[PDB]
Amino acid sequence: SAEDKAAVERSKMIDRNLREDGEKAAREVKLLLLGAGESGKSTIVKQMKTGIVETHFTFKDLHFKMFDVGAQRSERKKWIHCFEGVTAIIFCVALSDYDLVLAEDEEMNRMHESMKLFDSICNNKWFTDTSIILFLNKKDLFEEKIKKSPLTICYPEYAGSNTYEEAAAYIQCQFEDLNKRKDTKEIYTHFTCSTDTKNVQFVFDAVTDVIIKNNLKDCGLF
Amino acid sequence: KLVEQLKMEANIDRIKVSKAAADLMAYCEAHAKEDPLLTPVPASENPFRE
Amino acid sequence: VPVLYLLVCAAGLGGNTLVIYVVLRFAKMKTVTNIYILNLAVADVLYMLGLPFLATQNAASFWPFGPVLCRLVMTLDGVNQFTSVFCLTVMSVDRYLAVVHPLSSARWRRPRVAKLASAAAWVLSLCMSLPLLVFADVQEGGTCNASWPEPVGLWGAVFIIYTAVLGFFAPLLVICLCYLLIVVKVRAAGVRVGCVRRRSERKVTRMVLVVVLVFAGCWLPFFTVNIVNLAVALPQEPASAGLYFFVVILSYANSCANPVLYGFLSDNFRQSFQK
Amino acid sequence: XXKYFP
Amino acid sequence: ELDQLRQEAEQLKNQIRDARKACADATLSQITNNIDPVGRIQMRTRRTLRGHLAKIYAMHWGTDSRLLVSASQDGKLIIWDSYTTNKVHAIPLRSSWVMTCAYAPSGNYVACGGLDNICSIYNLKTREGNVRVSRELAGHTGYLSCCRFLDDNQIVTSSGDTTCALWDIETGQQTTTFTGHTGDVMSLSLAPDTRLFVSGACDASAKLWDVREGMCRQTFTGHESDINAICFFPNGNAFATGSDDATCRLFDLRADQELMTYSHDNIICGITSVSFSKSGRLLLAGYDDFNCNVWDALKADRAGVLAGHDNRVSCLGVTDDGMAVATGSWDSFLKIWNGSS
Amino acid sequence: AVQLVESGGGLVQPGGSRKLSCSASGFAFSSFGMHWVRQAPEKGLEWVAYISSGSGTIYYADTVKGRFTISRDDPKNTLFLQMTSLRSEDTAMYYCVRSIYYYGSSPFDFWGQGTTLTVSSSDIVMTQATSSVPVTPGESVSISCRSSKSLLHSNGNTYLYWFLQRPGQSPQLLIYRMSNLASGVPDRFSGSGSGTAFTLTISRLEAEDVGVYYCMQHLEYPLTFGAGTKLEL
Repeated sequence: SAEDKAAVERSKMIDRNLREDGEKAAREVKLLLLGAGESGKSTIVKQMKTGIVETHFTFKDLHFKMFDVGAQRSERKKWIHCFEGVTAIIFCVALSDYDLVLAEDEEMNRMHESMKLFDSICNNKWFTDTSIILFLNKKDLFEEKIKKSPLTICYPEYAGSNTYEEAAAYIQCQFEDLNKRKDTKEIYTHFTCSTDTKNVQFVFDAVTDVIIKNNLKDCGLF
Repeated sequence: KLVEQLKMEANIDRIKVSKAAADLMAYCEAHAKEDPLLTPVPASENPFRE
Repeated sequence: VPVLYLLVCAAGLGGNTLVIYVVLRFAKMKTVTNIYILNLAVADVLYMLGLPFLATQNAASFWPFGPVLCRLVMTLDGVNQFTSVFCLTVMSVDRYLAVVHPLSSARWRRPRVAKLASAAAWVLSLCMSLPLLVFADVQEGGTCNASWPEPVGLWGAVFIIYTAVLGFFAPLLVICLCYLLIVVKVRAAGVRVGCVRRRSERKVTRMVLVVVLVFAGCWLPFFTVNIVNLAVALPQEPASAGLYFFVVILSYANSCANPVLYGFLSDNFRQSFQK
Repeated sequence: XXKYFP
Repeated sequence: ELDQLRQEAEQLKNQIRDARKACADATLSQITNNIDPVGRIQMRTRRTLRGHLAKIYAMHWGTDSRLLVSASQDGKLIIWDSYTTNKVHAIPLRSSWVMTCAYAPSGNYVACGGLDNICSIYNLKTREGNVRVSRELAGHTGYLSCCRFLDDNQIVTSSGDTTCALWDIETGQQTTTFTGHTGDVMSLSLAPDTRLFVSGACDASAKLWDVREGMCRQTFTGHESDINAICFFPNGNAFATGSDDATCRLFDLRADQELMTYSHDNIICGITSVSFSKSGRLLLAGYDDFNCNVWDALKADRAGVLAGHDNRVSCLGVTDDGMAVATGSWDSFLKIWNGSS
Repeated sequence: AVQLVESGGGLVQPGGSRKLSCSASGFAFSSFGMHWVRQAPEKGLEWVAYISSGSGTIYYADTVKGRFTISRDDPKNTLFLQMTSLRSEDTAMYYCVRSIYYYGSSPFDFWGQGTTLTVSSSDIVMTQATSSVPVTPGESVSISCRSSKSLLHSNGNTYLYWFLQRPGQSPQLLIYRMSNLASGVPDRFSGSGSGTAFTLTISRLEAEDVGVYYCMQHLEYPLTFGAGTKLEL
């Protein structure tokens, strides 16, 4: 009938507009943000501009989409797989939280919790090939925090250099080598500083790297 | 209290599943031909003749 | 030698058919890379189909008395020989659209557009094969050799030079070395700012360099001999015939190595190659 | 020349 | 005090466990032997509703058994004319994080539910030429996990927080709140009589509720891991739950016992979605092993497979008349299956 | 708020040309298929042209083929109909009617106010002998029409469209598809039939229910109208 032909034309119009939207959506880069508490996830959602905050901070011809999700005080098993398709995971760890034990939980200097979180995040079946950016959230205050108390009650195996070189050579290496699948995925690392744009330039470089790598796996040559 | 008043609220009729299998026994005829999956439907009534 | 040629032709046909089945018969379609792989595989396997016909070189002319000599075989074979390189060039073009300009790919790449480019390559395939079919002179001496039944000093030379233009000039010298631009850009910018380890160099080189090298090495002699003897004609000795005996096999080398290397050696299609 | 001997 | 409460809880636990086991012998496998076991459904893909470009999380059919709604991660909500594979409507969504969805009884409000913790309701048969959002049901702390429809004005939604809620669409305020769970509530289904609704949670336990009052009728346990898919029997006094422990358990509304545990050794992956056929005989469960599965409810045997999906099958639903089944999946294809013979 | 107003009509010297502009507001015309319907004075309606949703399908009147052209523009949200070489017989009441085409939609629901055009000095056919039935308000009124061929399509929809034209007003859809009531219409109207045999039923007649009834066919490409029953005071 002339009715069914018009219905088919409308369906084809929906097909065209929807494919345009999907191809546009495709250009949007996604970044799931998983810092812990006291991790300056704020310092990151602030200078680069219930349930979730899908911050769109598209700044340099890249359709950035950072999902800051820290308000979900719920099990992470049944909503982290929703981020299977994601360019990179922006993990934030507070370096200064290396001597402050949890008052109620009696944790291990608030670092074995972060280490367990990083192990859980970097080894999911849904994050085998997803690169992880790591942000040393409180590196600036860690120099002062190490001048009065050292890293020995937690990790006596550390060498010790009385400077932030020791911090880079004691716990940063531990975070890097914690990646079990050292071939499939790469663990980018950076020091979360008060720089105007370096804190986001490192992110942009990691996105462009993961993007190229993914394109090389798209044309069947990688 | 909160769990004490909610741990037992099923006092209607305790019955045996073996005796209550009549539900499925009669449902075998309640929906016998209406559902095309169990009973092979003729292709004339099939709305998805590709 | 005929047994080895038949074995090589059968192996190439089987490999191309396997590539097509994993790409087309496995429903692994609706992707521009899959469509291009399917087109190249079909072109290569169809091109291969003419090799067993010429495999039995026992007399001057083949057993078919005309319907096969110049009507079909020496037309479809040439058409495929052109269209396989015409698919390799668009493979490099699609690579450039993906890795280098992903910001407009799906706007300039769609399954409809992929089918359009495939049909365009398959239709320019007969553009050069028309002299091999319309101007084909069925020669009682030899399997089939047409050029122009008239003045070949110019007509045959013009055909050969335009064949070289359509086989090496653009499709190799532009498209196939456009592959080097991808590795150059990666080596320059993709890794330097991001990380320190050069894990994105050896693997990509062991793809781009090997493809370029194999294609040029197994595709150059066929036209270098046809250009050298155009002016400095090669004298007729059994050594020349023996050299030409394996050159056609090395020409077939391109179409038997393309299905395994262009679309099977990479892990992306190797994942679906099983089952 | 072509796919044969000259 | 606390010790006395613990003793009472333990005593109550013994009573309910003994009551569940007091159903005579009730050897299910021994007595469930009928002459109609499905051998192989072998449903073929009648239509492929291609067009989604992301993982498909939920699909719901229509009262007419012809229009179906589908939600995917692309922030798109599509109403398909499954009869001729036509996109009747394509509603863009504010949140691209749908986990569940539905169709109003009048198929005029296809409100869905997502991690933004709000069901935005979408009016279909409006006077204007486009489908627009009517009211958003805000007031949830956890992620919305099963957002359903009782009528044009009453919607009950499952949230990530250990509480479900019944709402009034006209006012937008929770007329009721059902808070009995302990962990992440993942799914929720409405009975045909629309008087009781059963919701499953990550605490490996499922609880019914009364819509009018707001008190859980009764609880059921037995699962070894967290539930992610629940659905009501067409009868209305039963339900089956699909958890991550790679099994499906059927629980009657009254009896607290388990009718059957649908599982196989070869499957080491849990069930993502569960739906039912109009006969109460074809339990279709969308597993994580990249293909759907078809389970009979009587013999507790795998009476059918639907191996047409490239990626993990995440949602499926059967029509009101049993005509079709539209199993969505993470491969972005809605395969509409119908048996042929 | 839906408001279809027409403009660009009135008296034009013979042999001239005019553009019929239909202004749309209160609804998303970009998703709607627009039609043009004529109406000769003291006679029935007639089809001018039609554009589908997205301009991918067009049609024209057999008596106005080529002569009349129809063009829509969604940005500006208005519809145009350009006609050239206006003959003497090209004098009728022109209506702009919307229609959305999808499953279970309501085509030909809202008709425009209409504009008149005057000048100076195969397909389905209707067989309706009766065109003036004096019926007093209060009791049942049954209207019927005749169609050339069968209406039952394999889709199962008999595309018969009823309309009521109030004195000094615009036509209104009563029962689209011969069986389904339209929006904003009292339930007393009803319509049923099987293929070529059908009728329109009204339980009670009101003072405002007076008016001439009409029937429309949508099975084939041409949508032929006819002179339906007229109700007198």
